[PDB]
Amino acid sequence: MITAYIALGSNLNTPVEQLHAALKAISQLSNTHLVTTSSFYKSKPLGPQDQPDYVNAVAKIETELSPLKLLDELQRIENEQGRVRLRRWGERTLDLDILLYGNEIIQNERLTIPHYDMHNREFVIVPLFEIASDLVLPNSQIITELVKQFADHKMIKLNP
Amino acid sequence: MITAYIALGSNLNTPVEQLHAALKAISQLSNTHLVTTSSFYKSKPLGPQDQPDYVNAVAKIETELSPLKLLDELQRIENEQGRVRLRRWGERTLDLDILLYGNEIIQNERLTIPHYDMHNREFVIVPLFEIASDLVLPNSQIITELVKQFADHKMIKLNP
Ligand SMILES: CC1(C)Nc2nc(N)[nH]c(=O)c2N=C1O
Ligand SMILES: CC1(C)Nc2nc(N)[nH]c(=O)c2N=C1O
Repeated sequence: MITAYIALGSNLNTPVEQLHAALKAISQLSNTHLVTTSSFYKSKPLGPQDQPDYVNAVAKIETELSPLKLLDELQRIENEQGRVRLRRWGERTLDLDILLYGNEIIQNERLTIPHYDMHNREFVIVPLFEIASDLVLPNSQIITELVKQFADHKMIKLNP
Repeated sequence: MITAYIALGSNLNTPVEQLHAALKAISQLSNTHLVTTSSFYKSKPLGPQDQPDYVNAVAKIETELSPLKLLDELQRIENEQGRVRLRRWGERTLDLDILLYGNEIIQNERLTIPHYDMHNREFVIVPLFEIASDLVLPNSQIITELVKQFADHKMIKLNP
């Protein structure tokens, strides 16, 4: 059984509701247990600025699903939740991304684990640090170092 | 002519020389003029940590080549300079990326301009800021703001 980290984001059609629905669906996956979820953070858009602010979170799961089966399931959840994206780098009702799959490094046709650009994203690293305070990444970097860059972030920690 | 910015990176086979050879090739392109280049910066790898530190720079050119014709020329330079890349996110002799092409937003199968993840890389924004401190990005963000996040960077600015 492996510990995986999933990043969630949305800025369209009631973002908080989209995240709650996605978390419920993830929690119901066969051979998967949702361990904990970070707080929801309202963040400034990365991309064109003429779009709504995003609501972001990171969920921790324990699963027996292989990397590609977990991907299939996350894509199924996005599809059944009616995922819509209005433009590249723009508005989307929901995005589910596998940040980490154990300590494995998977870089193939369908997967990029880890995806290092995501470690430069405040709305990914701050929530991850909240639920995995002493995490050491597959490339040997430590979460406490990575979060330094975002110490002065202006994200709003929502409730609920 | 259009003012374009090109990011340069290398961590193999004498990075400093790979960058000098690339800059020379760029300066020699038809309908193109190399205006200035930033200093070269030695930075920690973004990705696996078992690879050498990278040497990075950003160049400002004025060109009449279309976005795709510029891309073809940059890829031809990479090929003619024997570009080698071991694995995804790994070591490479040279990478030339079009960061900005005027104030245009080009998002197709071959181009991603701007590429917002690059705005999160200390090794692109610090040297970009060095040569264009008044830059206003296509999404209207101002470089003076984007660079604040990298104020405490540990990159080594090299001589000359
Ligand atoms: C377009 C892009 C990069 N911008 C984002 N911006 C923010 N703040 N949060 C996101 O989840 C997010 N996701 C995306 O997919
Ligand atoms: C693999 C990746 C993202 N890592 C890098 N890391 C650094 N520091 N500099 C780069 O130019 C660079 N280029 C790449 O292509």
